[PDB]
Amino acid sequence: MREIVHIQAGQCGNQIGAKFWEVISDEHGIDPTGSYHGDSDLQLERINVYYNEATGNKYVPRAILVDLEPGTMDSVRSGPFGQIFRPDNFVFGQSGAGNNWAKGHYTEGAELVDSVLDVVRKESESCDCLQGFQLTHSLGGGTGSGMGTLLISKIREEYPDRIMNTFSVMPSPKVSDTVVEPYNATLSVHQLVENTDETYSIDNEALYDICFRTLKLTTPTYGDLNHLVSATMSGVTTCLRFPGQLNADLRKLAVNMVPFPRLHFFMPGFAPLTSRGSQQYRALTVPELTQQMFDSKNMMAACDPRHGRYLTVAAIFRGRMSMKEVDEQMLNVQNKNSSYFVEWIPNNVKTAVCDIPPRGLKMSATFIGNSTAIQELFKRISEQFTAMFRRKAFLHWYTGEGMDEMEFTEAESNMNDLVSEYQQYQ
Amino acid sequence: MREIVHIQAGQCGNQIGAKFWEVISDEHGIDPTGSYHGDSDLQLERINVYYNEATGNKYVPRAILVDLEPGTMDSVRSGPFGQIFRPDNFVFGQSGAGNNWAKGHYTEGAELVDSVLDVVRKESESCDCLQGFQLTHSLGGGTGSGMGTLLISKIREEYPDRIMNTFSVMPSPKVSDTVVEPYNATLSVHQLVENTDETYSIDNEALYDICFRTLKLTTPTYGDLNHLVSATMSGVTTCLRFPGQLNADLRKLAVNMVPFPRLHFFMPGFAPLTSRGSQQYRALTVPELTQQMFDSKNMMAACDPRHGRYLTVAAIFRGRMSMKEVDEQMLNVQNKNSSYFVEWIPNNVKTAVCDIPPRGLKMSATFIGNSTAIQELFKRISEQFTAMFRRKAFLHWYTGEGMDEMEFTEAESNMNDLVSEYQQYQ
Amino acid sequence: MRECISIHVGQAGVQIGNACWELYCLEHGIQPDGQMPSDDSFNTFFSETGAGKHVPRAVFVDLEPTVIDEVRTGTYRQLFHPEQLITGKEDAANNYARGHYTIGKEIIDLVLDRIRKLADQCTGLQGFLVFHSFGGGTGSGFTSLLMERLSVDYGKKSKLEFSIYPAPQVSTAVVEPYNSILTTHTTLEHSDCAFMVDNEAIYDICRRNLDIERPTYTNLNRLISQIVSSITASLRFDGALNVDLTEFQTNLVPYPRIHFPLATYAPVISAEKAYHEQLSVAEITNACFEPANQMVKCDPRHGKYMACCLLYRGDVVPKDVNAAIATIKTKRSIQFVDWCPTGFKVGINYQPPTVVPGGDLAKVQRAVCMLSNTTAIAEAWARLDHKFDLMYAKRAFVHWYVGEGMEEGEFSEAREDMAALEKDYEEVGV
Amino acid sequence: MASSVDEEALHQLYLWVDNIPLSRPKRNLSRDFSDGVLVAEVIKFYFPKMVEMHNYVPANSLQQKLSNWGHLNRKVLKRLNFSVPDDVMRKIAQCAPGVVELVLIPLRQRLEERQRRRKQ
Ligand SMILES: CC(=O)O[C@H]1C(=O)[C@@]2(C)[C@H]([C@H](OC(=O)c3ccccc3)[C@]3(O)C[C@H](OC(=O)[C@H](O)[C@@H](NC(=O)c4ccccc4)c4ccccc4)C(C)=C1C3(C)C)[C@]1(OC(C)=O)CO[C@@H]1C[C@@H]2O
Ligand SMILES: CC(=O)O[C@H]1C(=O)[C@@]2(C)[C@H]([C@H](OC(=O)c3ccccc3)[C@]3(O)C[C@H](OC(=O)[C@H](O)[C@@H](NC(=O)c4ccccc4)c4ccccc4)C(C)=C1C3(C)C)[C@]1(OC(C)=O)CO[C@@H]1C[C@@H]2O
Ligand SMILES: Nc1nc2c(ncn2[C@@H]2O[C@H](COP(=O)(O)OP(=O)(O)OP(=O)(O)O)[C@@H](O)[C@H]2O)c(=O)[nH]1
Ligand SMILES: Nc1nc2c(ncn2[C@@H]2O[C@H](COP(=O)(O)OP(=O)(O)O)[C@@H](O)[C@H]2O)c(=O)[nH]1
Ligand SMILES: Nc1nc2c(ncn2[C@@H]2O[C@H](COP(=O)(O)OP(=O)(O)O)[C@@H](O)[C@H]2O)c(=O)[nH]1
Ligand SMILES: [Mg+2]
Repeated sequence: MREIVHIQAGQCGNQIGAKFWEVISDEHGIDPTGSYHGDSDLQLERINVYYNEATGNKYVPRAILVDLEPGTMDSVRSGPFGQIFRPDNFVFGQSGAGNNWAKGHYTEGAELVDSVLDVVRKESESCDCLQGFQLTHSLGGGTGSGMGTLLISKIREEYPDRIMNTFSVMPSPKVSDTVVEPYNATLSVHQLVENTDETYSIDNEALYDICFRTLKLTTPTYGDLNHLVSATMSGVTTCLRFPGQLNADLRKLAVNMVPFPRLHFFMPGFAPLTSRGSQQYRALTVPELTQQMFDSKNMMAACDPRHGRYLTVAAIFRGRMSMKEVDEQMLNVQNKNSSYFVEWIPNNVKTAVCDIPPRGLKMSATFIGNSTAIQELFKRISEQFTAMFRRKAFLHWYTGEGMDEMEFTEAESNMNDLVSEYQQYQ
Repeated sequence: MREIVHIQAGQCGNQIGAKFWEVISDEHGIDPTGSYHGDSDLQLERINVYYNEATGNKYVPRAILVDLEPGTMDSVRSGPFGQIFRPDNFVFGQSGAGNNWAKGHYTEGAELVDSVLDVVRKESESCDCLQGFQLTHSLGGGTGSGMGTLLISKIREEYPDRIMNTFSVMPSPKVSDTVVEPYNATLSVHQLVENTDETYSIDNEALYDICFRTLKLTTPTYGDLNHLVSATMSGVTTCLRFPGQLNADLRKLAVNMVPFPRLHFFMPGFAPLTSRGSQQYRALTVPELTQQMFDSKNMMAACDPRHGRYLTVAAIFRGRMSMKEVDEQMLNVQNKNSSYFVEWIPNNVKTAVCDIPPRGLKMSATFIGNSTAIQELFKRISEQFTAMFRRKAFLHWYTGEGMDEMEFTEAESNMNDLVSEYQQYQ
Repeated sequence: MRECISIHVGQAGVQIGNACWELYCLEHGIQPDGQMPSDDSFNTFFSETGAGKHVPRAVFVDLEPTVIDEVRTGTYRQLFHPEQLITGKEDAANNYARGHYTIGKEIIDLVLDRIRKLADQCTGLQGFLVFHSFGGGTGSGFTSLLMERLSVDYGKKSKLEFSIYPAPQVSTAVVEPYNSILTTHTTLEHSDCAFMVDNEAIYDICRRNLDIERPTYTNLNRLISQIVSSITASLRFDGALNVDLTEFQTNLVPYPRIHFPLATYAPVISAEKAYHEQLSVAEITNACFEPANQMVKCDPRHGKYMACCLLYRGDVVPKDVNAAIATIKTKRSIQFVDWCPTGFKVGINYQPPTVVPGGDLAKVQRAVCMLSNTTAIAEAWARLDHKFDLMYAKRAFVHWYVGEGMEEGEFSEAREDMAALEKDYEEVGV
Repeated sequence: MASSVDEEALHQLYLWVDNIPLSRPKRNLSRDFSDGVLVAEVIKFYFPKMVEMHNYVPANSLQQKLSNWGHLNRKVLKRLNFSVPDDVMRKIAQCAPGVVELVLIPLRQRLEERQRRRKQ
């Protein structure tokens, strides 16, 4: 029943996916050993969406862990929930990609794509009614951006009709940790736009901005950014794992949220968000959730929505609430801020409400937005690419892998084409 | 059968009308919950005049409570008889008028006039044979004087033939509690003269004079002034709710009491009035009621009748009495004091007698008088207006509401015209 | 005798069914288990077996299981025939395209199979009461596929249409007008009398009349159920003037294409408010024509009445009905078309309204059901047509409809048809 | 020929509406026309048929004012081939001086246009 098959690519992808697995195992009440320990039967009916039923009433997640290094596999298996995973889905090479997209897409990951495909196919045939694939990866470096796009293309080729949603942490200028990120991002979005039905753009800088300027953490580590990602990870698929008054699965979002086929790079967000010493004072009412939700500080990318127009926004609310105030805020936001939403398309909001709130939360709101302002990251990536493209650096480490100049040129042309379409409707 | 529809405007109006409702509920023997508890059937035949018959033999008064603040509604509903009223006739705004006539007549009360009209119309269609509207309000401030005149004009426009009697407590120099009263009074009487068929002028100072110099109360509160008003409130409509030898309803008074159409601001009064320790000694005979009745101390305005001439006086007596002494006092008063009554109109008195006296009273007398001396309050209001008109104070708080100077000028001109007509026949 | 088969399509249809049958079991006195503790008043809606069990003649069809298998868990899990409540595997994705060609294709054949096995015990089948929502993918596509085959297999039988219609301001999906426009061919060609439901207008109703600040859709349902039961009141209970379901629709319909009447219910009033009013026949008659009581956000004072039907129930005397309608024709603010100086159809039933114990509606000795066609309702479509232009002008979301097997020009036929309907409802007003 | 509008045209227009017999009491025009129901009464004199007065209800809340004016835009103004934006309509409904008069000026001209037209 609407089974969803997860794939992890790169160290970023597999660690954030592992923490997502931890979060939704707590939501479904799954013991670290894999046994069920939840309180209500509501955690139990839609276990088949993320986990496989096995002997002893223990449940194994439908995740395929893919990497080119064994060290990340070693860390994840030794992590808090390493034991719950399938030993077979730990499919990995030995030599790393070295943050080389060409390595992952032609040499290093091409040999392991056969060993990942035979696992993803068995996972899919284990499903009763497959709905799609949620894939976690990073546009930075050559592992997540490199092999991730290749296997995404393969699964899209053999699964042409299933939903393809990807959550992509993507490079940024001021919190860049690797020199050669823009090549990787340009060569990755080239395949992401053509193949993926859904892509969530996540930028690390805005995660940092959330954890300082909203969460007031003095030392928010990398796991806290993983937590911020996993919150929306769990939120976007809430409707098809739990009952709610307005059920909106992934394709419910899709039919409402992407006006033209290529305009599918979106803006995630989550509410509520407070510091430790300020949650005691906050009124968690739904209107306040809304005023927090469309704030430019709550978002997870540097693209400020005030520099563009929203095409479609998705607000999947959660908890035991009525909904007239839901409609009134969703119309007030787009009425008083009608200059920030495309007036030519009147009702830019998709509303979904779930009946069971997250554990420890009385209510929650998950933000998904289509704004023309998201081109801020794309054109900046293209500009940084040009600053390292126009007269030939670092290309020997790609062309040595069989990579060629004209494909780089087409990738840049496609970035320019994308930013053109997203500026067209602004 | 001669149904009469009541409207309350302003805090003064709705509280004095509420105490009137209490008084006549006791007279008709109506339980605080609305059920009937009277002793004789005489209280029961003309219940339709003031109350609506409902299920369970309980009776709801035909009153429309209008205000611009919810606090007065809160007090009246929590008052002694708050529960008997209709929840629907509590029609009210949130922001007050701030004692601004322009606010009530243009901005604050204009939005609520639609919500009062749909209630007054349903109340009128609920009636079998409507006779008129008795409206309680205050000339002071901007709520009672402001919206009261507007809705009076509206009901006069759509009910052109019904009797329009208003009881108006009006500002005074020495017991003034608000700075901007004269503007309100001048802008209110402008509509009162043109629209109302009947207006009873009530002045607070003479109510105080009654409660000290006749009732000998050491601490007569505001509710005691409300009681003094409600006594004549109940008296003026006695004839069409109870049998009597001389039946004189509102239009019976009207045809006898206002010689020219605009000379309809009148002088209320009530007898007997004693202190607690002096009622034990008083002989309540009708001649003594008369000698008390035309006393300048018994009246409820500062206008001393010895400074003018009576045009018409109405003495609606009540109780099991014969009437030859009634005629003999009503002729002796106008014969021995013929210098205080217009000799050019010979019989200035209208006599009405009711058969059932008020509860606890063997007899009672209600005073209604048309004296040219009532211009004392009008010309004094005009003079105080001029002291704050001739060179422009406080007008920014009216002109900011769309109010204009020339309308103030016409209002003052109309006050002068009125005082001219009332001095003409003196 | 006098049986009616109720169809419930989409989440809105199945849940409004859950509320309707909740009302019906109470008013006819059936336990949630289907038994009768202790007249054939139930034969109109419920079938009887040998063991003394009342089995409803209803189908719950949803292309997704969540709401229906929630019904399989609720208090009415045993009331219904389990395999007459049909569930699909893939949701409709708020898309008319898949619901009309792709996903409903494999399930409709079972739906008509169950409809046939519901028809074959109905000896006096009167008509069909299908419930759905315009904006929903299932309620659009599957209903569009279903009335097509019902109109050729049960062409003679009347098909009443109770549909939930989008608000001028309140909306839950951006694709709702797309789903709504392709539904218009079904109501025009394969429906006999359609009843349109607006959520925002009835939101205002419950805000003002019921005094409840925070109702759910369940409160909406526990009044749509009353409106449908009041429409079916004459078929199930005795009355001085019982209106047949065919008599009803003959009185509504002036022309075969003009069959879209508004609905209002009176007295919609809270329990605290029922006490202080006598609640006469006249005021419930006057309250129905008040634009603040309309079920659809359109001003009747903006339009002209063609047919008026007074469906009273409870302790109402027809003389009071005549006295009320004399006043109704007395005022000029309610101007009827020059078609109907007779104006009013009167229907009186002896059963007082049945109150839901968990409901927000008061217990009143009298209830009236107002159903009227008017030209003012075209405004409820006069914003939807301009709305549909505002999306179709770029081909806003058509690649999904194109990708699921819809012809691109079907949108062109759709807005041509709505324009034809809008014109048709304007010439008759002269 | 005056290229622009002078202060005298306002007075001319003020007097003309009084010249028509309109079933209205003594009050300023700039606050009555704001309601909207007066405009259709004005046009009743010219063509009683097109005016229904079974469609707009007199109130004095801005919500009903704008709701009536919007209706009027698409049922009277459209017949006169006359179109106005909502930004303007807001101001008319606010009893804005000058704004509704800017529509009163061409309204009568359009009416006389319809008069001259040989309609069968
Ligand atoms: C005592 C109290 O009220 O504290 C709350 C809490 O509400 C706060 C402090 C929580 C707290 O979260 C954090 O401190 C945090 C730190 C870094 C990154 C993200 C969160 C909380 O830890 C988080 C936790 O939230 C949950 O349990 C949700 O179900 C959440 N799951 C997790 O956060 C989680 C934590 C550890 C392991 C697995 C899951 C979730 C959210 C969306 C979708 C699915 C699950 C709650 C209620 C609290 C604490 C404990 C302090 C917040 O978290 C969430 C996700 O709601 C941070 O801002 C929100 C709201 C509050 O301020
Ligand atoms: C023991 C005794 O004889 O006392 C009498 C009484 O006659 C006196 C003291 C009463 C008394 O009134 C007052 O004390 C009073 C105080 C402030 C303002 C007005 C009155 C009495 O309270 C008032 C009351 O009058 C009535 O009941 C009338 O029906 C009156 N209704 C009310 O006063 C009333 C009081 C409470 C609640 C509801 C109504 C009425 C008058 C005209 C039209 C309709 C109704 C009576 C006979 C008395 C007492 C009890 C002391 C007087 O009242 C009236 C209105 O007749 C004050 O002067 C008169 C005559 C007497 O002096
Ligand atoms: N009045 C009312 N309308 C409802 C209710 N439930 C759903 N709706 C309407 O249904 C519309 C959207 O349709 P959906 O919620 O998707 O339900 P559906 O018909 O099954 O469509 P799909 O989910 O795509 O299969 C909303 O715009 C609502 O107006 C309800 O309980 N009451
Ligand atoms: N938000 C987030 N970003 C990370 C995390 N870990 C690393 N990053 C950054 O994301 C980028 C992704 O590149 P990387 O995954 O190392 O390339 P790969 O090895 O080829 O997959 C790196 O440059 C890191 O700076 C994390 O846990 N959260
Ligand atoms: N006789 C009498 N006068 C009152 C009473 N309450 C207030 N007043 C006076 O009457 C005046 C009326 O003004 P007010 O009603 O407050 O203005 P509004 O709020 O605009 O209606 C006030 O200035 C008070 O001083 C009362 O109970 N009886
Ligand atoms: Mg559905």
